[PDB]
Parts: sequence; structure tokens; C-alpha cells
Amino acid sequence: TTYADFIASGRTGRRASIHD
Amino acid sequence: GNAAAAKKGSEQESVKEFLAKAKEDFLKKWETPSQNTAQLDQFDRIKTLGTGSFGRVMLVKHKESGNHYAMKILDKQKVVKLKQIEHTLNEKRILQAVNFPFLVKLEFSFKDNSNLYMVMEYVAGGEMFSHLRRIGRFSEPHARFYAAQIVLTFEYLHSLDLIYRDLKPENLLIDQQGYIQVTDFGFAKRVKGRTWTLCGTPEYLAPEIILSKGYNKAVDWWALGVLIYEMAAGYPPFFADQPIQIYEKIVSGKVRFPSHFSSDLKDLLRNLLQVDLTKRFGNLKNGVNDIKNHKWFATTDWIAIYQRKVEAPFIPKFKGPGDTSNFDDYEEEEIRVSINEKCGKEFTEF
Ligand SMILES: *C(=O)CCCCCCCCCCCCC
Repeated sequence: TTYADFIASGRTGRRASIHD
Repeated sequence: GNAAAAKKGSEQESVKEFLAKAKEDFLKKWETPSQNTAQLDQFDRIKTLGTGSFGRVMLVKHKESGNHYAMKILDKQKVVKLKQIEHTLNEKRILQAVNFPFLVKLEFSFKDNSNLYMVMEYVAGGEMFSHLRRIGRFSEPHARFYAAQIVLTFEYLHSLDLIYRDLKPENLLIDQQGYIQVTDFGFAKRVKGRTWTLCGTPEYLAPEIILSKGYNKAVDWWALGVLIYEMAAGYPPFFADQPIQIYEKIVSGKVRFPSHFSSDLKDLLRNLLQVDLTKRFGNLKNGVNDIKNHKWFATTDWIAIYQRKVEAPFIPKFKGPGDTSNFDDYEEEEIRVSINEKCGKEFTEF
């Protein structure tokens, strides 16, 4: 399932803001 | 608000009057910003509530009053090295000038030899992010309640020529009344034309940011589409292990919806997650009214939301003043203040 794929991904924790 | 409740359109003159007065208030503070309204020794540092590349946020206690606050501490040398001077100056100038029920209030600001300090109202309920991940996903009425507050907040911010540029559950705090408090104005900017800075959070970036085209306030409306999707689904519309893979999904012009999403929700999201700028809701001739008049928001009393009269989906647990139960633990580090002034000229107006 998409949910399972998300939970198994490396981006379920707090996501840092980005800038160049 | 009764007038609005009776028929749609009879409040258009009243909303216009509200925002006009709001702009007058904002511009007075925008043109002559407050400076140096507190000092470090007036606070007791309790616990870190969040961290970043060039600073941290700490729960502090105001010694004289006993009131608790969230103090954002930024390392001036870090800011300069990461080329974030203007952004940081933007953040403080905007925060001291704004006033809206769904924005976290800046109470004090000051600087010393090493750091910049922004003292905010403490919102003990924690980030929406934490509650969302734990619960899994919000129901549509739950998500709608939060979405409505963002719509009104963006209507306010955009009217002042402000672009927010960092909408995500991590930046949304839940207060004691269960209502949203928007925090972190690090990428906020007052701009009338288009702008070009690549900034934000990968999952929430509009295609025109990614494609280096130049963009306007429509990116905040795209970000709202992402937020509503993530709240209702439990995962964002575009996710992967690496940012590169995420950007490719965003620009493809393709989104898949969970089967439990209502027809109304799917339609709104197609209109918000629209790659074509001349078709994206919030960016058309009627602007924010296309969103507020959408079928998904049919049950939403917009004035009641603003007045905070609507019953919240949930009230966070509160263990009294100074409780940090709704926030995760972070590594604590001593705040060091140098005997030499760092980057004085760069931050003169702070
Ligand atoms: C009721 O129908 C009378 C109309 C007056 C409405 C003014 C109340 C404040 C408007 C809140 C909307 C927020 C705009 C960002």
C-alpha cells in the first residue's frame, strides 16, 4: 500500500527547510 | 457575520474594510519596526523545543512575570555563512508587524554579540506534525477545520503583499483551544512582483519553484493543496527517499488519490495541485473566493472560524504552565555569548 511505502521511506520524520 | 450567514457576497465590503484597516496597522509597524524590547538575563532557559541549521527554539520563563515563552535563538555567524542575512531580517521585520489569530505572536526581540533573539508566545499543544504522524491521518471534517484557518491566514498575509513559502505540518502549532498557530517565518517575504529564491520544503514546493521560472503567491496555494492532501491521506502526494525523486513527481503533473477521499476533496485538490498557473485556485480572477466557495468548504462558517467559535476536533493535553509533553526531546547545548561583537553591520536593523 502507499501508506506502507511511506512508512518504510526515509522521510517520515521532521523535514528540514531547504535553500540554495 | 450574520450578514454573510444570510447570503454570500454581502460581506465583501466588510472583509475589504477589515483588510484595509489591517494593512494600515501592518504598514505603520513595517515602516518603523520595534527593536531591543528585552534582554537575555530577563529569561530562564528551560528546554529546547526545536532545532535548525543555524539556530534553535527554547522554552523560556520570563523571570519578572512568570510567563512562559518560546525563544528562537539564531547564531549570527551561522546565518552569514549560510547566506541567510536578508531572510532573517525579513522574518523579524514581518513578525513584529503582523497581527492575526492564527499566527504566533512575537512578544520581544533583541540581539547580543553572538546571537539574534525572537521571543514568541509559547504554544504548548505541539506541532500538527507530531499529532498527524501518531494518529495516521485526519478525517475530512478534521482536515477542513485546519485548512480553513490556513485559507484565512493566507488571505491576510497575501493582502499585505506577504508570501509565506514554508507551509508544512512541522510549522503549525496547536493551541489550548485546538486552533492553528502558524510559526517559522524564515522564508517570509514582502514582495509585489515575482521572486526567484529556491526555498521551502521539498514535498511542498510548487513546480515553478523547482523549474526556476520565477513565482508569486500562488506557491502558497499549491502548498495548501499538499497540506490538505497530507492531512487527509496521512502521507504527502509526492514522496520518495531523496529530494531529486520528489521534484520529478511534482513536475510530472500527476497525482493519485486514496479511495477514501471524497469527490469534493479530489476536485479541490486537482484545482490546488495544478501545474498550470492560469488554472490554479487562489490565482484566478476571483482569487481566494474560488477556494472559499468550493463544495468541499460548503459546511465552513468562515467568520466563525476567525472568531474561534467553532468546536475544535481535539484539545491537546495540558499539564499546566511550562509543560513540554507535546514536544519531542532535543540535545541541549549551552548558549555561549562571545566578548566580541560578531557581524555587527550585517544585523544593524535587527
Ligand atoms: C457579517 O456577515 C458581517 C461582515 C463583516 C466581516 C468582518 C469580520 C472579519 C473578517 C474576517 C475574515 C478574515 C480575512 C483574512
